[PDB]
Amino acid sequence: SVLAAANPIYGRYDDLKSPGDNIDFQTTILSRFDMIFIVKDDHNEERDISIANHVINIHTGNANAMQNQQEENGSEISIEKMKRYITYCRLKCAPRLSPQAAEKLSSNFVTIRKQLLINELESTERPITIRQLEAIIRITESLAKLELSPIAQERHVDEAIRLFQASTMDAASTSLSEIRRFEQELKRRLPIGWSTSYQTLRREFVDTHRFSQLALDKALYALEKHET
Amino acid sequence: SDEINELKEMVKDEHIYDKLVRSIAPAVFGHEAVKKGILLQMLGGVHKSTVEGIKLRGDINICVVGDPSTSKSQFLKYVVGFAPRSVYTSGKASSAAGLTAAVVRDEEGGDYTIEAGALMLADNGICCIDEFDKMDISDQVAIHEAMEQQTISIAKAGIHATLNARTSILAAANPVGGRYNRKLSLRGNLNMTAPIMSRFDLFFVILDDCNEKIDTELASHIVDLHMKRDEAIEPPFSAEQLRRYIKYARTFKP
Repeated sequence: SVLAAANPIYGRYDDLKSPGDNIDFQTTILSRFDMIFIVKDDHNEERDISIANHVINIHTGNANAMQNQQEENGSEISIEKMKRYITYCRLKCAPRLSPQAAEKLSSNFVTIRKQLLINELESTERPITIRQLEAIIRITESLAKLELSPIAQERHVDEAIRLFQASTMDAASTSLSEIRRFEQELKRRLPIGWSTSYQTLRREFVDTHRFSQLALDKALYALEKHET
Repeated sequence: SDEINELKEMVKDEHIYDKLVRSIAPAVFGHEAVKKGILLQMLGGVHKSTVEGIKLRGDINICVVGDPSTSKSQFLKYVVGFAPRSVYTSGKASSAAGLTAAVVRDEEGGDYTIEAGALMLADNGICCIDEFDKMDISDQVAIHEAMEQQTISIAKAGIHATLNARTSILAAANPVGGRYNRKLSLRGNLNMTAPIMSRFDLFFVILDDCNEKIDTELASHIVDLHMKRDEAIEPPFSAEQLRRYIKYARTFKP
């Protein structure tokens, strides 16, 4: 089961951009993947002081990594044991969902389909596959296999719906046009476009301190699409 | 003994600089820039000291650029003709080494015998390459390694090695479109990578502009050529003496 961490391009503007459209020219990747989490190195003085102070503690006098150990005495799992546990649950029991949970998820997915269609009436640029539903399922069975129970429950799933909902929120989230101003070249530069193409854009944008591959294509694809 | 008198006669005069400059490349007509550009490679700096430490340069470099038919090549041929310890290649076909050593293996009987070759076999001298713009990426990097680290490091499937080449490199490089592009930055025109670019000082670009003194001189000179008389136009010093003169001028530690 693949766990992948991609690196997004150009930073925050890619959020300003359509949420998909990131990976190569194709979102299909993101379609195959069940749980997509857009994250960031967000900084909050509260949290930033938390992490910082924690590091100051880490260097010396050194003795913070003990909190885990008293978590071990009191509550928390040694992670040397967690592994054995995972093996255990993994081989022993194979979970199965309950009917009311099923119909509950039917309601879930039809509300998703209908509502988000209505959202896409405006051609809002972003998605929904039955594969996503199947994902939600696999989460329910996974967590059911946490409890170790041979049977699923409703609240159990009630967690999963919302969790995946956070994932949808991740599915949901102007341009200077400077580079996109390929018009100047296309015009008064080249009516035949020839002797230029991707090559021209380079020499013209090669020593102009300026153009990235995705940048060049984006502005190109942009203008291609834009109809300019 | 008999010649040293001539050498003295050369150093005495106040014009022999100008004589040098005008007498360099008879075949070529004018330009006056690349004359100095060519000679000042033959006579190099101290290329020594300053320790502790890393050593200064020393030597010199030039890359002639211009619209073809400008006879930029005549200079080249004149240098490979005139000065000893001078290699001439037309690379694009370098092809690779070429400008470096093979190294030759086997011999037989232990091998590690080293090919000359191209660039390095001309050492403490002037290597002349046509068309930097044709040799693409592979070798240009090697040349950079020659004009940066000053040493040529060679390890192939066998005995590791380091072979010194201390050289001046005279190149002739054609513009992107073989033309100016006056309005374009030279930086953008020559089309060779930045690090090798910044090591060549300086370029001495040749361009054609309307002129009347030089024009008159051309018409005069050409009609002269076709005219058996007078072809009596000549320079000052010949081609043989200018060598012993230079070699004398090399023994100085300015």
